[PDB]
Amino acid sequence: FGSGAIGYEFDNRYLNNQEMSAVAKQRLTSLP
Amino acid sequence: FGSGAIGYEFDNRYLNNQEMSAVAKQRLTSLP
Amino acid sequence: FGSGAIGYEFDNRYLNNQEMSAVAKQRLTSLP
Amino acid sequence: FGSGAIGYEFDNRYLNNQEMSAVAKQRLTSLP
Amino acid sequence: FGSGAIGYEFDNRYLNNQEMSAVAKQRLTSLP
Amino acid sequence: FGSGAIGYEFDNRYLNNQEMSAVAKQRLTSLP
Amino acid sequence: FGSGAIGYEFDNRYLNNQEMSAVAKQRLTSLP
Amino acid sequence: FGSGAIGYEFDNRYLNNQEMSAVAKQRLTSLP
Amino acid sequence: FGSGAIGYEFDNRYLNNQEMSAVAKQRLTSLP
Amino acid sequence: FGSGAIGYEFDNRYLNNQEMSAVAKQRLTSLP
Amino acid sequence: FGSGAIGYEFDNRYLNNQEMSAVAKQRLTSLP
Amino acid sequence: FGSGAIGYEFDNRYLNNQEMSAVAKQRLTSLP
Amino acid sequence: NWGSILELDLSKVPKGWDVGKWMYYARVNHIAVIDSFKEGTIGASTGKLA
Repeated sequence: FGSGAIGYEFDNRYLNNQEMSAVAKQRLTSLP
Repeated sequence: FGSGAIGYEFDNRYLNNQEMSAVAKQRLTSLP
Repeated sequence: FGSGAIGYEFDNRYLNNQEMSAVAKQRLTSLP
Repeated sequence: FGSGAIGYEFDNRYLNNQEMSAVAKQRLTSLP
Repeated sequence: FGSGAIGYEFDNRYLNNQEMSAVAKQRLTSLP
Repeated sequence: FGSGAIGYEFDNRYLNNQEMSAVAKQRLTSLP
Repeated sequence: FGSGAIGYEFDNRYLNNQEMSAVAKQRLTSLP
Repeated sequence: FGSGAIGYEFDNRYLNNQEMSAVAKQRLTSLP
Repeated sequence: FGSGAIGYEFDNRYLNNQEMSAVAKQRLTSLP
Repeated sequence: FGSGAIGYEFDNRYLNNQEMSAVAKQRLTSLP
Repeated sequence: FGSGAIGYEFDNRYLNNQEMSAVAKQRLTSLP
Repeated sequence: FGSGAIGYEFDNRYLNNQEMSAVAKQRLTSLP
Repeated sequence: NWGSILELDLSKVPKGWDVGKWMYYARVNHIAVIDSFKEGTIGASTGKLA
């Protein structure tokens, strides 16, 4: 059948947690 | 058939534990 | 057929052990 | 067919070894 | 059937988060 | 058909080696 | 059926992000 | 059909090599 | 059916990015 | 059909290379 | 059907890149 | 059908590259 | 020409004490009671500040 309001929010939340991991590897380094 | 109150709470809890891992990699670094 | 009291407790215990790994990566860091 | 006293104890033992790995990452850190 | 405006934006967002991980490994090193 | 005395001992030995890996990560740490 | 202008650009973008990871491991080392 | 003297010795040897990896992570640590 | 000018260039580009990762691990070491 | 003199020697060689990796992690440590 | 001059060269190139990774882990160490 | 002179040499070359990785982890350590 | 000037921070002068009477009793006794556990010093002790 079909209804995609919980498939959407779980997929949108998995890409959020994957994006959250990617921005936690960002470093503005502090050697010369 | 269908009933999704335990598929929801287990999927909502897996995205919670994945989010919990992503916020545990966050570091406000402390070199100049 | 169907009976889900051992599928539930094993899935609830796998999300517990996954949550337990996520809270073991948490560090309140101690440099300035 | 069906009999689940060895599927249970092997699944209960896999979640035990997964829990054992999660509690071996726990550290009460010892810097200020 | 077919409709691809949510398959597109989720695939476009997964390649964004994969690109975000790749640019977070870039280092302009600072030894001689 | 069925006979499970070699499926048991190989599954019991895989959970043993997985348990053996989990107890080899245990550390009683020795900083203050 | 067939149309491959979004399968192409997503595959071309995945190989781009994989190439981007490979050039971020390149180091011109600076010991003697 | 069936004959399991080479399936046994290859499975017994894979659990041996997995056990060999587990005992190579064991450390009797030597700080106070 | 068949046409392989985009399967070729994507496979040729994946082996290029895999080769690019392999040459980025090469180190002419600089201790005595 | 069946003939297993090249399936045997490739499986025997994969368990050899897996055993070779396990004995390369063995360390007789040299702190007190 | 069959033609294997592009399956060969892609498989020969994947084993080349896997061999290239293996020779990049080789170290003639330089402590006493 | 069957012909195995290119399946053999690719499998023999994959076990060679896996063996090559295993001998590159071998270290004759040089502390007391 | 003036003498040497000491630069003095008062972050450890204890609670409920004025800088006047605290310095007054240090003239006399040549001892100054301080507080290494003031709320102004929670940063360096907890690892949050330098």
